[PDB]
Amino acid sequence: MLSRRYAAKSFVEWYYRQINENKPVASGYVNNNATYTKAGHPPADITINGRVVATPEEWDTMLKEQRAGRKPVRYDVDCFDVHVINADYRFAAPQRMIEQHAPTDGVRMMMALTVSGSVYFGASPRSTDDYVIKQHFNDVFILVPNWDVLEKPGARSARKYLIASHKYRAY
Amino acid sequence: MPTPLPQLPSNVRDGENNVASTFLQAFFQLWDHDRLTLIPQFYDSETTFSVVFATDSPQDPASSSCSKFSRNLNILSPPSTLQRLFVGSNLIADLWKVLPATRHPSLDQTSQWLIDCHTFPHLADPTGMAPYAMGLMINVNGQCEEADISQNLYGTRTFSRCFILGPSKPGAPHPYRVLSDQLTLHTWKPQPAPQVGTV
Repeated sequence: MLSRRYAAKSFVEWYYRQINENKPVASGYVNNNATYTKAGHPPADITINGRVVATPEEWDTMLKEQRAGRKPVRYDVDCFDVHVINADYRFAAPQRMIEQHAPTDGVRMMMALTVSGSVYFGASPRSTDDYVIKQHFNDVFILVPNWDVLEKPGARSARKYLIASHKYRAY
Repeated sequence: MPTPLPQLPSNVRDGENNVASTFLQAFFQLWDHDRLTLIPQFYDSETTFSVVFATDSPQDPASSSCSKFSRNLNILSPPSTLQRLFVGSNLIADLWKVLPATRHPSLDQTSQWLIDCHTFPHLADPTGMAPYAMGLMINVNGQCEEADISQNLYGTRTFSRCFILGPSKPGAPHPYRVLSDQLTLHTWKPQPAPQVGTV
């Protein structure tokens, strides 16, 4: 499996598992990371259904707002795809990271991720037929490496790459 | 008590020059009639193109086309149902030919498009004088009229398309280029075929 696809698939799984488990997803954003903040990275660019959001916490709150035997809100990832838009990402990186890892090692890469699926409101946790209303969602992320983690042998795809940009759409 | 998120109008933060609107207008105008000309204009060696299918519609053209493409390619053997397809700079031209004939609406109709876009940092600098360069992400949600003429197949496609725009190489046609093109085809609903009578 491709290194990018693995990171992508895994991030996707975590993210939507966290949303469906009613857990905060702010951690996955570059805003809460200390290294990037120390390096002087802008806050993550989050856009929900056309509304610009200031912080991932606000987005996490919106996710709670939306939730107000049947599950209130559930996300079903139908598909996703990831591209590499920087092979040589060096921002906020220690010096060692640049010399040890090459662009062909599939670690120092800025990724453009797109995810598309459905959104079932007031439906059975396992049924895709019965629902109050069904939306179609299409997410778009820009993922950056987490320099603090790629040193640690232990691996969470959740931390392994961080969100710098987010575009949520649902209709 | 559930209530879906609020659906605001599409905010196009393409700055003061409105480059996104121009690019999109030109791109789809070209995509419809002579898409291949887009490649020398906006595409590069570093460019990458993907097509994904979010759902398995009955007898849709794109699936069959992409299937034939994947089967035809000597480069690998996958089997029956393909969810996605990925190609580098060298096979984009060969893939765009196989894709169905499409007719998109004008951007004047805001009711038909959901275009979100913004500029982000830390892209690569093709000129190589600076470490970083700034890029423009353009996520487009919309629909169009998709058609296969060889078969008698005609219908309406709902889709999402993500463009990653960045600064171009020296001696390029335009000041910018497409770094990544991610196409997602949600659904295909059959529609009546247009007919022309002559005498």
